[PDB]
Amino acid sequence: CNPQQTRRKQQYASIIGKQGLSKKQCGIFWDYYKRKCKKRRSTKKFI
Amino acid sequence: GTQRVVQKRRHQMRILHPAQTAYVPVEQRPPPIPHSLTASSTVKRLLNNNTVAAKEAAKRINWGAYISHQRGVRWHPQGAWRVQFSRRNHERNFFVRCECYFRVGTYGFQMAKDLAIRYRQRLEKEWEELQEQWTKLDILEAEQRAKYKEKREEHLLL
Amino acid sequence: MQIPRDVIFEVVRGFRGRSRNCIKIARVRAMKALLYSYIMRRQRQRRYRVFWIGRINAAGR
Amino acid sequence: YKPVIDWVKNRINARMRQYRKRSLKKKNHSKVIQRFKLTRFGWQRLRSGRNGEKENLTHKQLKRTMGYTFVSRDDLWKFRFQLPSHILRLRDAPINRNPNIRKIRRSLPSYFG
Amino acid sequence: SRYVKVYRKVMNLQRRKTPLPWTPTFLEFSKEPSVPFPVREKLQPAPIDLSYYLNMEVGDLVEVLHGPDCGRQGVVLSISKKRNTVVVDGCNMKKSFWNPGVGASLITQEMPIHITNVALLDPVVKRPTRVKRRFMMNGECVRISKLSGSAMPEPVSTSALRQPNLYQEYLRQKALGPPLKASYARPDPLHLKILQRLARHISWGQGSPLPTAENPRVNSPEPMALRR
RNA sequence: UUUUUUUUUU
RNA sequence: UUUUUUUUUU
RNA sequence: GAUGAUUGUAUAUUAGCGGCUAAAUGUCAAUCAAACAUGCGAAUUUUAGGUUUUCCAUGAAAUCUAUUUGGAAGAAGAGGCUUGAAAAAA
RNA sequence: ACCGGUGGUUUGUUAGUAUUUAUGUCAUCAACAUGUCAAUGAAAUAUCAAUAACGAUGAAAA
RNA sequence: UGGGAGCGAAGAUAAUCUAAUAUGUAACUCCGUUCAUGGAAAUCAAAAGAGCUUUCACUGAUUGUAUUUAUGAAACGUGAAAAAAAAAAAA
RNA sequence: AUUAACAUAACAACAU
RNA sequence: UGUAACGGUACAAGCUGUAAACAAAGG
RNA sequence: GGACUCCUUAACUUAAACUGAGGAGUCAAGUAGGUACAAACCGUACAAGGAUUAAUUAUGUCCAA
RNA sequence: AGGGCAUGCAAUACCAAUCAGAUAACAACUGAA
RNA sequence: UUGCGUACAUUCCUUAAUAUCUGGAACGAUAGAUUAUGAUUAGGUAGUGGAAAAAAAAAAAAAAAAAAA
RNA sequence: AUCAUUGUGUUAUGGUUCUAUCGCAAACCAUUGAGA
RNA sequence: UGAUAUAAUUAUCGUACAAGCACUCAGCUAGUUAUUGAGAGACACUCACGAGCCCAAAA
RNA sequence: AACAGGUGCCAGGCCAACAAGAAUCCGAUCCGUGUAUUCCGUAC
Repeated sequence: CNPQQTRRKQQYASIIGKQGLSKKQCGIFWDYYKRKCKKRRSTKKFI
Repeated sequence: GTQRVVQKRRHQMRILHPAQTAYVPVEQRPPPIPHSLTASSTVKRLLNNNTVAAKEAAKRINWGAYISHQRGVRWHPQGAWRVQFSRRNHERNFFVRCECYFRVGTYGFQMAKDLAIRYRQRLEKEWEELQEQWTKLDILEAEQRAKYKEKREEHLLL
Repeated sequence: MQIPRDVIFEVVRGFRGRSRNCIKIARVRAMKALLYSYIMRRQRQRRYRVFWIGRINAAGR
Repeated sequence: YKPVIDWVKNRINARMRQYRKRSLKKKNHSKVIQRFKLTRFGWQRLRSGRNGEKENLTHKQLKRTMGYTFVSRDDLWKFRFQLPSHILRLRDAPINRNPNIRKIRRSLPSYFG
Repeated sequence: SRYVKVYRKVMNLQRRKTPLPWTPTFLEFSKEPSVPFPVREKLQPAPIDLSYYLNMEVGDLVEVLHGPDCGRQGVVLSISKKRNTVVVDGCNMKKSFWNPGVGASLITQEMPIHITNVALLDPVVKRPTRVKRRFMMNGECVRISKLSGSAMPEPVSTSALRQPNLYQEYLRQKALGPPLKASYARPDPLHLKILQRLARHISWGQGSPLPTAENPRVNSPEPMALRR
């Protein structure tokens, strides 16, 4: 309930919209970014 | 469980009921009185007052003059004829909203009416014409596109 | 609450020590800073009309 | 040394709590309902002084005291909570400001619209 | 008290083997998810096979320490390592049921007993003691008691201890259903064979008419043509 | 009348 | 199993 | 004060609904007219502190009965709000 | 269908986790001290050469 | 372990106070949980009839106890799950 | 390795 | 069963029990 | 269960910003202007918002203006 | 489990009225768990 | 005698209206592009009402889209 | 756009919370071995 | 250099002002919930069926 | 949900004794399980 959350959200938002990001690059958001990418890749799956 | 009892009224050993009317078939329905008339005070008081003077004045009042046999033309409490013509077009990016007013104090009660009628009649035709031109425009565009595609294929063949 | 936090800092640009950086102090400072301009922009007119009248009288005399 | 929480106990108590919570029923007063009558028309009650001295009273006053009277609308609020089981739905007169339905409309040539 | 009901209800969940089987129907949804799961602790001492460590073999002589059978000797019939339990003949009989076979109307069976509730008797001393394994120079294994220091006898042959399990038979019979009707139970192969013959004609007939006395013939089966 | 439970051959 | 069920009807 | 209700010492007794008291409400683990520790016995308050983003619409009272009637509007009832309008040429 | 051996699922991707001890008090009693078993680096079985400079390995260093 | 047995006060509500609720609740001692508890009618019903014991739903927050504040899974009855009178004179 | 409060330094200024 | 002390190990929040980190070859 | 002012009036020392009544405005919940300096008095075509424009109001017209 | 495995946790309860201790000659001698 | 200073325009430009009555019971409609002389308007404590936002997580709809490549 | 100079603006350094699992059945399902 | 301007918050009839808290920053922190309630002249949303609506616990 | 582990970070076709591409193009340094296209195994 604070300034810290705004910084984290701004940081997150700045990296979310990209591709080919490394684990060392992502940081604390690595899990989130991996889930996002896997979610995205769902549309390309056919019978 | 629980019981939900409704309230009732008694009068002369009879259960009071709200007012209700039957259905009267009519071959032809006459036009209604414009609602805009109610927006003034002279008629508002007339309506809000249930008295013999009001009922007598009502009779005298000529209601038939305010009726307009033309779509888009209406009476306004300002003492004018309002002309309405609204249309949208996202494809061609064209939006029109006519808000023309014909004042009585300038021309007259009948003159204004006539003029308004004329204006709406004009606008209709105008719109029609514009649409008809847009169709040919579209066609032309299509043709140009096809020719450009053929020219593009020519370069690949070369 | 009255004013966004992001704008306070901006408004308090160039002020003295602790008042350019302190949210607490900055708030109270900025409030008055905006209030004064708000108030004065409405009265700016007669202060110029009197100057025009004085110059015209001077000229005329 | 670290504080260890009793998850077993806490969850056990919470399940009980929830179960109990979502099992409730209504409650009604006894004395209250013992002194009231519900009818299609409304609540009914007796008049005071029934059991009292009625020496200095005329026939007209006696007759009325011996009778019944409806509960005032100001007191209905109490019942809402006191007697949840028993509900009386008030029905007031219609409120329609439509000029079309007015007697004045008959003199007019047509209807507003 | 106004909390007993709820208390019991809650407690029941512990014993409940959630989730349970539930067949589907037309416009019907399951409720198993809404059932809270039991509470259990993970960090605990690992299990152990006391049977292995106690040097207790099937067919050995044991004596009951506690329970109704304060002093009673018997022979071990079965050992369960996972439950850490033993079955001793002529002891702890509580499971009764209807006779599934010839005999009386009711039959009982022995129940398992905790390994901890029993002990190995001394050969000579005939008292509870301990037994230890010892290996010879030749690799021969010998079981020696503590008290007397004597060698233990060999176990009883399984052929002698083999007995029928009527409780299992009763459960198997119950699983099927109630007894069959006398009328229905009667065999009828003569008509059963005719019905079986008609079944093949109905199934593998491909809609072909049945044979007749005047036309004793039937259309042959048609193969599966390939998509040319 | 507008329906339905597949093994024959441990 | 709970609630509701016109006071009008040539 | 110091030949006497002198001083001093190992190990011991009296436990709070209490004991001690050559009698002070003096003392019992350095603010005892009723000690300290723990509590799923899960602490009560007509007094009093705090109560977190914006914009817009509408817009109070300090009056009455009752409460053995109070005062720094406690509780209950009544009263007070969206009703109307306000557009015109012989 | 008991009993022995092997494998998988759920509990549980959505929930959480505690074992050693410095300090207070006569005692009861209370208590979450101090990042990680840890230079860094994917790899140290890449940390070479040395006197200043230029040199070696490494994506990045003195 | 809000299970069972003995004993068992107060803060709190009733805007102070008695009964009453809290609650037969908290502390203390004991049994140690479906291989348990319970139990196969000198019962219930009334003019019919049900047929050991035990769990759930409805009847029903109805009847009753209280009153200034509450408390109350009541009895008959219906639906459903599970179904159990006795192995038996001895060899 | 790490935000703010806090601590130091460099550059930038002339109608004075 | 669960734990505390002493000793050894590299004196250690591990392992271990003076036989204190192993017997694997019985003709 | 109300603070100032206007008219009437009870009490008091025709005293006190007291205590208490009848009916109008303002504040309370009102901005900016005037009254020299701190709610209550005068005025307002009375503060959605922005800009370098015109006006009879309390009231002013020797200097601070 | 081939082998070995100091010491302490006060132990006749794999049984038997109660009341201290390596569990008490009668009686004195008492009891809500 | 005739004078003059002065506070407040929705003249100009840009927004807003949710307890049934502002024209609007109009027009348009494949889901509304904001009315140009349009009437009343928009100070507010207590209390009441409407609406727009709060970077996140889940969902088995992230390629039928001009030109260029 | 008032540094007259003790101020302000930019940038840099310093300070600064600290998360790498050593784990995962007693329930359910499938399969297999001896003997009824 | 010219003109102009009484930190903020709560209570209160009273901007009451020489009354109460706060040096500053970081983290945490105060209207949670209808298998049981509802439209009662100070304000009460919406869907389905219709003289008919719902169906409890087993499953 | 092919979270079954590892291989430098997101692997059905690579290590893991039993099926299946050192597959092609793109990539700042810089490996790269990453984007686009396509083949194959499966009673995993």
